[PDB]
Amino acid sequence: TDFLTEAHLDLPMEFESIGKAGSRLGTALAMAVDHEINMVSLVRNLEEFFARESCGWCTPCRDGLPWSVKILRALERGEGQPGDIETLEQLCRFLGPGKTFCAHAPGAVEPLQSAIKYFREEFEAGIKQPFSNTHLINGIQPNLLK
Amino acid sequence: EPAWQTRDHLDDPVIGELRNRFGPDAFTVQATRTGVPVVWIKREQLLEVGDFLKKLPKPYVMLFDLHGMDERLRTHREGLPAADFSVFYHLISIDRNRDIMLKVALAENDLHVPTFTKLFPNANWYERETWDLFGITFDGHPNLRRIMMPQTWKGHPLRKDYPARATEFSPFELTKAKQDLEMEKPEEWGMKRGTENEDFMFLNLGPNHPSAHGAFRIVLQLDGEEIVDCVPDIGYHHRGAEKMGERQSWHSYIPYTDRIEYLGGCVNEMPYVLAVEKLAGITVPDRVNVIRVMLSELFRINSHLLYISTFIQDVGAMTPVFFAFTDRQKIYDLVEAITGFRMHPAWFRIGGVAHDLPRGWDRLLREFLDWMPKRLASYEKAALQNTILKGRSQGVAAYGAKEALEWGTTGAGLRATGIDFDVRKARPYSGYENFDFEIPVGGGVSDCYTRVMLKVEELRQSLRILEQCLNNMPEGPFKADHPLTTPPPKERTLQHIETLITHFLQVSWGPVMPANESFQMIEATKGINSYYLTSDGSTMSYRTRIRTPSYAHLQQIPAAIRGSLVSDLIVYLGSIDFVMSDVDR
Amino acid sequence: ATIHVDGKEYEVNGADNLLEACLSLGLDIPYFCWHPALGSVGACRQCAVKQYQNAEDTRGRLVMSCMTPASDGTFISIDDEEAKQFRESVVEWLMTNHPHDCPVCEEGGNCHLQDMTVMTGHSFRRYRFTKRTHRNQDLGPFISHEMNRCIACYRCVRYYKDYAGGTDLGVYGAHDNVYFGRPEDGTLESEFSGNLVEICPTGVFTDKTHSERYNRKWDMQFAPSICQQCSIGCNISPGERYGELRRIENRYNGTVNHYFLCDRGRFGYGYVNLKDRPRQPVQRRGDDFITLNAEQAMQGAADILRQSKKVIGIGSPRASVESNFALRELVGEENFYTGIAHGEQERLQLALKVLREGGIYTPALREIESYDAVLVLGEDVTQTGARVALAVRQAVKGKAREMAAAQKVADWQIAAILNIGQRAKHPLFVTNVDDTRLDDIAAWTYRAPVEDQARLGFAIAHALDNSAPAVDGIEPELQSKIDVIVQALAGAKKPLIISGTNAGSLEVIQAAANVAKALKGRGADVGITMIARSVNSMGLGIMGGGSLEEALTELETGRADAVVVLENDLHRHASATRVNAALAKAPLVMVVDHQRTAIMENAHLVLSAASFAESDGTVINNEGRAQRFFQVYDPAYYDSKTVMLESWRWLHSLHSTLLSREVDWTQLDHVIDAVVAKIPELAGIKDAAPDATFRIRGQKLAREPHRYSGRTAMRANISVHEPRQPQDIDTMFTFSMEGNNQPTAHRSQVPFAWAPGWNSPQAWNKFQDEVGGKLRFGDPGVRLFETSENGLDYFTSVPARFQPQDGKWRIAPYYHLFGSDELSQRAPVFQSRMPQPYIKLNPADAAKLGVNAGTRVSFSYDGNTVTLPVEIAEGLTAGQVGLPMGMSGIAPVLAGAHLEDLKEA
Ligand code: SF4
Ligand code: SF4
Ligand code: SF4
Ligand code: SF4
Ligand code: FES
Ligand SMILES: [Ca+2]
Repeated sequence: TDFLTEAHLDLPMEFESIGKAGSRLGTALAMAVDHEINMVSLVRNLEEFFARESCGWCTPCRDGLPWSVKILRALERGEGQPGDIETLEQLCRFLGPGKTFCAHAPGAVEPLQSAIKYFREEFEAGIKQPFSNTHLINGIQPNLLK
Repeated sequence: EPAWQTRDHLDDPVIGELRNRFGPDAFTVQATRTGVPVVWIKREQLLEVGDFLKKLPKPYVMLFDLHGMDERLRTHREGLPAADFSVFYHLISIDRNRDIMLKVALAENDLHVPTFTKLFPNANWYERETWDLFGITFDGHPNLRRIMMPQTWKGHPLRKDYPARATEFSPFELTKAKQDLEMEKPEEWGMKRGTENEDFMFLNLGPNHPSAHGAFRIVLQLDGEEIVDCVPDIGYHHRGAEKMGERQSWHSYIPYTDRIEYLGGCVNEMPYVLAVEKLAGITVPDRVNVIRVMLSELFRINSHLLYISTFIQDVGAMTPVFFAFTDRQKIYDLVEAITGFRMHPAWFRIGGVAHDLPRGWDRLLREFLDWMPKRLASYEKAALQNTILKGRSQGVAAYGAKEALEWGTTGAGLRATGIDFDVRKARPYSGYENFDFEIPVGGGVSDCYTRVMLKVEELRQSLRILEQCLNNMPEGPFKADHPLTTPPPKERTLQHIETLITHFLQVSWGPVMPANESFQMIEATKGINSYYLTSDGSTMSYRTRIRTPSYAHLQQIPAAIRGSLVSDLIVYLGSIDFVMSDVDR
Repeated sequence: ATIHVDGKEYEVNGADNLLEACLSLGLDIPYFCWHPALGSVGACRQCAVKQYQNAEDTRGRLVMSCMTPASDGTFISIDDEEAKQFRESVVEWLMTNHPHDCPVCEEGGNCHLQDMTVMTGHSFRRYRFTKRTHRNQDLGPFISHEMNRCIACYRCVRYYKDYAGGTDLGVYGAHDNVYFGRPEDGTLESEFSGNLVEICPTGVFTDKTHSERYNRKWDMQFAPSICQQCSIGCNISPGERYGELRRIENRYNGTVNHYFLCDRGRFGYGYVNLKDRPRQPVQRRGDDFITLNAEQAMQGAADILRQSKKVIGIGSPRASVESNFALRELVGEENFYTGIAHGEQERLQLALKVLREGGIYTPALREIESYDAVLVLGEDVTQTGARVALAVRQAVKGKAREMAAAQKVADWQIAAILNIGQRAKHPLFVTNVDDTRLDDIAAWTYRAPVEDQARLGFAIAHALDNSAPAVDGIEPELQSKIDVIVQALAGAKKPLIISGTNAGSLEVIQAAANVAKALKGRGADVGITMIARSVNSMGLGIMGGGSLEEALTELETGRADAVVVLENDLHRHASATRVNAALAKAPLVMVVDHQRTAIMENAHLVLSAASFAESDGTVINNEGRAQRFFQVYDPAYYDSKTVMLESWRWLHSLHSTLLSREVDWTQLDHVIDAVVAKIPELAGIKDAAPDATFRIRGQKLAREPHRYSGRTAMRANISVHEPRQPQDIDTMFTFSMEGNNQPTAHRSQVPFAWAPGWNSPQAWNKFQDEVGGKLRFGDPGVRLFETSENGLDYFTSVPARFQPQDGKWRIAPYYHLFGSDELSQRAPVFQSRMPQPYIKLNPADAAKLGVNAGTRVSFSYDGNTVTLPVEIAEGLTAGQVGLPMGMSGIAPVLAGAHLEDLKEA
């Protein structure tokens, strides 16, 4: 389910009440994350659980949850690069209800988009090195993309 | 809106004029990527439409192109009239800076089109070539014979059911054709007065030549030294370039585009890759345009140097050819450093160029730019201001604007008549708007000497373009960021699987151009060159049409030489700036 | 129905899914997990299109086109930006873990994944992390395994388990660590494991036989041909390079063998590339086997035939219609003998009589899949006609398909089909001397001697209709099983009786005919299928002639002093001693053959004939459909001294040289006209394919693709001068690039499938009118005979029970898919897949002789003692002994024969 802030704490636990709040009621067994626990590591652990316990039938969840897990691993170590958060948004948009075979993956990337929406400043702090996907090959001049 | 977008051009004034004249149901407008309004006209109304376009308030004065198309194997013909064959007529209005493409549909049993020579006199060779290569008969043609193949040739080679490869060489055919040469009647060629004045001497000027323009034959009839009739026999340099265009992929055809005008090189590459980029939807970056303009101007300078040296040698001075070939060696040093080859670099690609510029090219460009103008002034003072050369050149084989328009003459010969029509200014391509250069024009008479001086001025303006390019260098990619850029950049091919897959399919099966029709017109070294490409949605061209200016100039050869001398004929041949590969292709 | 694709109106079938409807119209949609034959599961998430609720909708909804039915008035968009972005993203996710393997991968240039990566426009990589790797299993000598290239599209498991009915290929692990293969190292036991090289969109399953001598698809010279390894006649595309046959691809035929071949017909082609084949004519003078060219060989052969008193000709069922007919013209129809034995010819002629005179419609191989009950009498279908066994599996799963269709589930929802159809399946009753490979799905399997199998069929026919002759001596529980079979066959809408000549019993064929007649008399839509042995067995039966025993008696008595053996080794249909003695007595033996056989040592002249890869001709399959196979390559293009002509060409020029004393290398259409003039029952073979003057808008049909490479360098080591392009005067094809292979060409013989952007075997979608249907402009091939109006009568000859006599052992045929067809045993890659020759014994008989399993015992047949190791067969009956038909020393004529002196060695 989606993460919520203190402004959403004063809101009754129903189905329709959480329906327009940008989250789900779920099993109604909430868990509170304090200031000491960084949300980057928490979302990394959540996506690692959702990736290692996915069923692996359909392509977007099966081959995109490891990509998000590796992006969050890079953001944990400060090895983030420009083009990671946008990759997370594109994966979440392409993992919605019916975009995958079932609803396990929309529930998997509900915490990711929630932590993006509410705690984007904690994810941008992991981006430190510029985007270097290729390595220099001696004898071939690279195509300087603009 | 992209410049490569498929357009129907229904807002053009010519479509409205045709609708108001012939009615709204007399023709069918085709939406293509050629950039010109393509109008399918019924066969019976072809002469009426030609006359109506010829008599407009701003008329279509030049027949740019005229050829055929075998449409039997074409599958994607949505919105098109039913045609086994078609004949297309590309007409240009200079006053409007516009052009139209009429298309006549035919049937496999009745391949008979009315002749176009009564409207545009330069249609004679085009219709002879269409009959030779497609079997399309033009009723009313004065002399409809084969022009690329010998008269004893079976079949029409540009048809789809013709084997493109070489047949087996047989010595019996060689002996039979040698017998034809030895026993080679001044009546079958359209000649008249077969020595009726008892002085009408016949000579053969070709086909073998001690000159770099190629091999071709003219049969000269003279009253003493005066030319009374001349029948040029061409096709001694036919290479099946268009039939090869149907047999190579979109990427592996670029070396064949190189050898169309072999003094041009990258200039010949340019309209082909621009037309394929129109088919692919590729908008190349500005650095690619800058690089291609640089190499086109370098090859233009190289070709102009060869032309000026060859003309000066034809007049009789034999030192400037040595000096101009030393300058050509300097240009070849720069081109060898950039591309790796001298004359046929095959360096342009679909969506860019083959490699980036090597580290140090600007030093060679600076050396050439310092070396060139002093040598040009030396050439002028040593040979081009000689009064003997002026007497050999001035007032020799002259024509005005009307004769240049009616024969499709383009380039220096067109602009020597005062018609300020250059493609780099009228229809700017490949970022020629960013360079400050002038277009030299004549006073109204196109002599040999006027054409040579205009080519000298064009060389000077190309040097100015090179200086402006060396001063201002943009930085960026040498290839486009399009999925259809062929081939992809090499390092990403060597270390990325998607790029490797795209490279693997593009260099083996070929890039797949979606089914459309494209047309690119550029200013060549020798005039106006154009590539007209039809894709059937495959990895090879369904049709490759190459319009070259030397074809029109050699068609204008008999019209401006009647009543002149044989030495005047040699000077005229030397002052056209033609090659036989351009004519025959 | 009516669909709106990007504003354009299209008319499609309402029962079809949207992906197959859009692919049928020529629209390009990327897809991996969907196959026309395997149904749909929606794994790869690649076929996304944006569907709109009404005519004026902006947002739409992204939907999967392989799940979306093509209902009336369905508004969709393919080329809008959202759907293209999603499909590019799916391709990008597939490309994250894909190895950098395209240069060293056998699927390069033939890869569905490459085509769909290029089609989606995805060429820029932004993935910088590690890629998962997998260890490679060993799948045997046919299929090479490489699991790094997998995209987890689940087509292999779907085909191999649901379609092919295999048991040793599965998916393991979870998430992105899914592994497709066997639980351990071993050979893939399915007889249709070779179709994985076309079902798999990637390079996980590759042809190992092709991988040994590999070339790309653009370099291959293809021709449309018919597989020569059994009587089914599956259409194939043999492709060659540098003068050797390289690959056998599946050629789509919507009537016979649409997407699938069997392993024998895909990997048994290696006999063509054998180096012991005759390449030039050889004459034996004294003991010197000197070498001639064509003209002097024809002249000397014509002379030595001219001063002979009688010339006989022994044809073969391996040879085509034209070659056997040319031999028949050469020797006269009185002196022409078929190369098969008397019993084999009797069974073959009875099967032909049932097919073309029984009044029961024999079904096409595609049409077998739409039958409701199958009774197989005596025929080991998986080992002799394997593709018919695959179609029988499909017909058995038809009950689950019908049960799903009764509960509002379409035929492409194969997951829901298997959910509704848990274990219920159509009745299949197979009967054999032992257990078959159809027993895992068969409703019943009857292991009995062929007399008892025939009696079972006769009892079934009598219980279905009392006019059939009754059987006395049926045990009561066996009678209850007869009643069960009768109740299953009577309730079926379309029953199907399948038999053949491989059982070695005429009575099984008679019993199957009577069951088919009894089911016809009740009003059912019964069909009958008959499996023959060789590629042109039905054609040789239609042509007719004497048996091999008559030819051997003619040679042994001395009435014939000249024998012409056409493509026959003569040991598979008669004993070796008798054939060798007859050929030694004959002073002139002339063998027209393309495989080095044992009778060439006694031969005086050997005419180096051409195989199917180097020859044209017509063959009649087991259903009576005439099919034309074309030459793949010119043998003399690379080796100029090779004189390897067609068998009909050799025999026609020999007849011309014998008559008028000059050589006449004729044209194939002339021989076709001669067949349809002399033989009116073969008059339909003219319509099998158009003649050599057939053109597509003036041009011929290209054998090789547009990007055929190396043409100025492939023969440069022999001479730098390029040779002649080989001229094809026989067919409508050319040995060159310069031809036509357009998918919309008005033609039926397609040499290979290629479309711009579709380099995979999925270009057959472009070459079909609708996907998964027929080939556009009709499937190739024509049935020779129609269904007769009046049928046959009931065969009253009910055989007696099998009584095991002491000292005599009844030989029970145990056919093998790798080892029974002779040319397939010649292939070197089949010598590791074939089993060792084991003689099969009952446990009671093994106890009687006191021999255990694996012991070598010797038996003498025709005065020759041969030893084999014993394998114990529980399913066999007492008094019989199992032998592998077709192997070296064990001729298939031994089936149904007694065996003497069975003792331990
Ligand atoms: S989204 Fe569901 S069906 Fe798809 S792979 Fe993930 S867990 Fe399996
Ligand atoms: S399976 Fe296809 S994409 Fe993968 S390595 Fe082979 S050719 Fe390349
Ligand atoms: S091995 Fe091939 S067929 Fe099987 S899931 Fe992987 S890609 Fe698909
Ligand atoms: S079933 Fe018979 S004809 Fe078909 S591929 Fe197998 S061996 Fe060949
Ligand atoms: S083809 Fe539809 S999701 Fe695979
Ligand atoms: Ca042939």
